[PDB]
Parts: sequence; C-alpha cells; structure tokens
Amino acid sequence: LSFELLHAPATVCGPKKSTNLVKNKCVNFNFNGLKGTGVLTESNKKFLPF
Amino acid sequence: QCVNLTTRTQLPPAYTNSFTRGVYYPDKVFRSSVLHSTQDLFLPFFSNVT
Ligand SMILES: *[C@@H]1O[C@H](CO)[C@@H](O)[C@H](O)[C@H]1NC(C)=O
Repeated sequence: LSFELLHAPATVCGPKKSTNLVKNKCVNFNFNGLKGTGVLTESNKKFLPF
Repeated sequence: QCVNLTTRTQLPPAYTNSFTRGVYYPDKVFRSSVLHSTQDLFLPFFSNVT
C-alpha cells in the first residue's frame, strides 16, 4: 500500500465525532491531520479555489 | 487503419525565445508573502524552444 500523506486534501478517515464551530477560544484541534491550539476568527484575505 | 501522407513539405524546425515562460507551482502547498527556494525540474529562462 502506498500512501499520499499530506500532499493533497484527504477523504479517507476512520473515526469521527460530532462537533460544532466555536470562536475566540484558543482550544486544541486537528485540521486534516495537523494539530494546533488557537482561536477561531475571521479575516479579510481572499482564497483561490485550488 | 491509417492513411499515409505524401504532401508534406520539407522545412527545418524554427527556434524562438522563452523569456518568461516555463514556471509552475513546485508543490500543492500554498504560501503567501514569502520567498522560498525549491529544487525541481523546470524550463530554463532565455533558451530555445522548438
Ligand atoms: C538556439 O540554437 C541556435 C543554433 O541551433 C543558436 O544559434 C541560438 O543562439 C540559440 N538560441 C538561444 C536563445 O539559445
């Protein structure tokens, strides 16, 4: 088995739990296999679709 | 099934310049307001292209 790890968006995951969005709280998370701890706010920058 | 061609005119290939062509994203990761160096296969600038 050959794994393309963290080179593209991932859609093959095993576990999942129900969670809801929270703002302005520096809390731990796991975004697409990447872990961090920070608040969630908005920004004015523009994101290209790719 | 193919049809042979006998009306071809003999003409040696021409060469033009490649001033600012032959650049792409080295990886799928997105970076902003930084200057990064990546070693990868690329078309050199100011060279013949057929
Ligand atoms: C392209 O090759 C020809 C000879 O084949 C040469 O005279 C010319 O200078 C080359 N052009 C560039 C941009 O290297």
